[PDB]
Amino acid sequence: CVQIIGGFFTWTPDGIPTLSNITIRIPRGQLTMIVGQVGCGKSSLLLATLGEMQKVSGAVFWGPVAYASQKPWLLNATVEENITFESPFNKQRYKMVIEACSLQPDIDILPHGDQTQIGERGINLSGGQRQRISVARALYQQTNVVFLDDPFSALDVHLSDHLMQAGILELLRDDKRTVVLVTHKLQYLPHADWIIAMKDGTIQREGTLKDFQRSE
Ligand SMILES: Nc1ncnc2c1ncn2[C@@H]1O[C@H](COP(=O)(O)OP(=O)(O)OP(O)(O)=S)[C@@H](O)[C@H]1O
Repeated sequence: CVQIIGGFFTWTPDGIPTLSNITIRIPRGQLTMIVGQVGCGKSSLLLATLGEMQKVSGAVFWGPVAYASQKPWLLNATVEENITFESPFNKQRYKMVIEACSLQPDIDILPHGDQTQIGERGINLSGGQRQRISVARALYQQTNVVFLDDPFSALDVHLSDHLMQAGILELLRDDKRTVVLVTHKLQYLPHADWIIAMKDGTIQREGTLKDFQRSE
């Protein structure tokens, strides 16, 4: 599991801390949902568990980890190269991810069927396509922990439903992966195991759905 006791850090060598008093356990085989307002330290905490920000005074333990950032980035390469991401190409695995990410029709819509040269930063692509490709790259890798920082921001309602059902609750949950998602919706809270309520860079409530509905 991913354990954190006493989160304390900031985006400066010295200054007022935006991470303060964070203690979270993320057990294996769990869909951990993080929710909060705009500016509650959701992404900051997501990077804190990744080892990206060395905390000042605190302990954090959990290793290679897949991650899909809020802003999608690509490579000046093909789409298959983006999704495989230096991984041995598979027939059933790659096609399963392609179908489970609602990308095959949009990929066939490109001027080249596949192996299309994605432009610099993705000029010949839109935001939804880039975010879908990023989630596909995060899903295709054979790892344990998978962080997804708001992958439903540039997607439709049907696209989000299909992605969470086929990929999250039936493909990530299939292999029993530690999936930590940061989004703000309601169709995902009953599907999760641990809800994390963030406010002003601090965890206000922590526990399960029944442990949250039975508290203030
Ligand atoms: N890379 C960075 N460098 C400097 N400051 C940052 C960086 N990322 C975040 N911050 C600061 O951290 C504060 C909170 O950022 P976030 O945790 O990302 O907000 P959030 O609402 O919890 O999550 P979002 O908005 O869905 S990414 C912001 O006011 C930023 O100024």
